[PDB]
Amino acid sequence: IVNPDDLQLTFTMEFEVTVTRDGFHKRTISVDNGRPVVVWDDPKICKICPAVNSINTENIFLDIQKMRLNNLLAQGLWDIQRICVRYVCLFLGFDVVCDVYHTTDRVRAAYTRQTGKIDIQGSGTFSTSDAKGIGTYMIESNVREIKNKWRPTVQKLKQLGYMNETEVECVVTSRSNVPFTVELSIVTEESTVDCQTVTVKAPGSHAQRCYVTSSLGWKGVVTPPSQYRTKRAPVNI
Amino acid sequence: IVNPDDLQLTFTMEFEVTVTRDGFHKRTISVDNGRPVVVWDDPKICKICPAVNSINTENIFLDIQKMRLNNLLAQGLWDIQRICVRYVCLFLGFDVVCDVYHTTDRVRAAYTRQTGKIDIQGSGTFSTSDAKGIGTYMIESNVREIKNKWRPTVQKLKQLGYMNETEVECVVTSRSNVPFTVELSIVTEESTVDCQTVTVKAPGSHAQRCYVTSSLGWKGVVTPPSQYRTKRAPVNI
Amino acid sequence: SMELLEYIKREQERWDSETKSV
Amino acid sequence: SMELLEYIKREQERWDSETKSV
Ligand SMILES: *[C@@H]1O[C@H](CO)[C@@H](O)[C@H](O)[C@H]1NC(C)=O
Ligand SMILES: *[C@@H]1O[C@H](CO)[C@@H](O)[C@H](O)[C@H]1NC(C)=O
Repeated sequence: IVNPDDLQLTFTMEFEVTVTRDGFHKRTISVDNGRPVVVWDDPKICKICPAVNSINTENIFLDIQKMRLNNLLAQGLWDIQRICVRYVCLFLGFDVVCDVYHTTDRVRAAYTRQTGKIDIQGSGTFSTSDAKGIGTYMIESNVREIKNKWRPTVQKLKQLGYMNETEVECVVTSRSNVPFTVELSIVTEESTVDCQTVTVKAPGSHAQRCYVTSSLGWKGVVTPPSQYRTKRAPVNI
Repeated sequence: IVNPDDLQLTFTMEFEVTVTRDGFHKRTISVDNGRPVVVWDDPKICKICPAVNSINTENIFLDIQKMRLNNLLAQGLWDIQRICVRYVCLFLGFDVVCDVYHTTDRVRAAYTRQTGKIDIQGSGTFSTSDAKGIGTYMIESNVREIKNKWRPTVQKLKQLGYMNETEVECVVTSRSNVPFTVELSIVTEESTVDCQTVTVKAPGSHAQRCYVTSSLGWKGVVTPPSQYRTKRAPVNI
Repeated sequence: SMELLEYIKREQERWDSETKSV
Repeated sequence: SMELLEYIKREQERWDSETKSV
C-alpha cells in the first residue's frame, strides 16, 4: 500500500556537488529549482526541512559524488582546478529521471536520460561515460521514502514564496527557497537556507516605486516610500 | 542462463577482519575452512587465486567491516582493545547462509542465520543486533559472480592439498590453504598465501618416523630418514 | 561513518524485502 | 577510491537489470 497524496506531488530535487583541487568542497540539496535548503561545508538544514537523520540516503548520495569528483581530479584533468556536478531529479509518481550536468574550468557537459543526448561544449577534456553520472540507483531505489519524507517540505516552501508571505521595506525578504527579483525605477544579493534577501539602495535618488517578481508567477509594487523602515507585504499589479 | 558446473560446487568462503584501537588491522579471504588466500595489511593474493580486479565486490565487503569495527571501538567498548569479526559464508546453489562470529578481549559471540541462535560467552559487553553482522546482502547479491569467479580456485586448491602434492624432507611443505599436521615419534609453524610449512627438529634424538595428516582426510609416513635434505612425497598408511 | 552504516543497514532490509516479495 | 566507485558502477547495473527483469 502506497500514499496517494505523495504519489500525486510532482517536484524536482537538485543535488549539486563542487570540489576544488585546493581543498574546497560544497554539496547541497535544492527543491523545485529553488535555492539550496540543505548545505554541507553537520549540514545547514532549513526549519521547514526534514531532520538530518531522515535525509541519510540523500546524504550518502552526495558523499559518493564528492569522492567521484575528488577521484576524477586525482586521476586526470590536471590543468582543470574546479570540477562540479548537478543532478536534476524529477519525480513523477514512483519513477525518477535524473539529468546530469558537469562543469570543469574548460568544459560543460549535459546529459539527459531518455533522449540519452549528451551535449558537450568547451575546449576541455571529458569522458562521455563520466558525463552520465553514477549512484542514481540510490534515489531511484528510495522513491517512496524520499517523496514521503519531503512531501510536506516541498509544498510548504511553495506556500511561503507567495505574495502574502513576502516582506518589502527597498529590502525584499521572503523566507522561501523560491527565487525572486527586485526592480527600481547598487544591489546587495545574498542567501540563507531559511531566508533570501535582496536590497536595492539609492544614493539620494528619488524612485517612488519598487517592483518584485516571483518564479512561481506573480508581480507586485510597494508605494509610497516612507521615511522609516516599516514592514509591508507586496501590493498586486 | 546459469552455469551447472558452478551451481554444483559447494564451498565455504570465510571473510575475517581484525582491528586494534592502537591502529593495527588485518582483513582476509579464506576458502573451504583453509588458511587465508587473500590478505590485506594492494592485497597479498595467491597464484591460483582470481585477479584483485575480479575480487572487488568481496574487497568492499571487507572494507565496510573494518569501518564497522573501527566505529564500534569509536562509540563504545573503551576497555576492549581488539575487536574481531568472521563471516562463514556457505554456498549451496544460488543461496548463501553467512554465520557471523565476533570476538572482543572480554566477550565471544556467535550467531547463525536459520536457527537465529545467538550464543554469547564472556563477561564483556556486546549488542545482540551487532552480533548478527551487516553487508551480507553484497555476497547474497553477487552469488553467480563470486561462485563463477572462484570455482577454479576453490577446487584446484583441494587438488593441491593431496598426498601426491605434499613435500616431506622433518620439513613438510604443501602449496595449498588446506591445513595439515606433522607428528614425530621444537615445532616451527608458519604460513604464506601460496605455501604452508611446518618443521619438526630433533636435537640429536633418533625418531626414525615422521607422520603427516590432512584436513581432507589422509595419513602418511616418510621412512627411512636420510643424512641429506632430499625431497619426497608422503608414503600412504 | 555511522551515516554509511545506516545506508548499508537500510540496504540489507531492501535486499531481504525484495527477495521475499518475488 | 576507484574500488568503491566500481562497486557503485556494478550496483547501478544490478538495479537497472532487476527493474527491467520484472
Ligand atoms: C496567505 O494566503 C493564503 C491563501 O492564499 C492563506 O491560506 C494564508 O493563511 C495566508 N498567510 C498569511 C501569513 O497571511
Ligand atoms: C596427483 O594425482 C592425481 C590423481 O589423483 C593426478 O591427476 C595428478 O596429475 C597428480 N599430480 C602430481 C603432480 O603428481
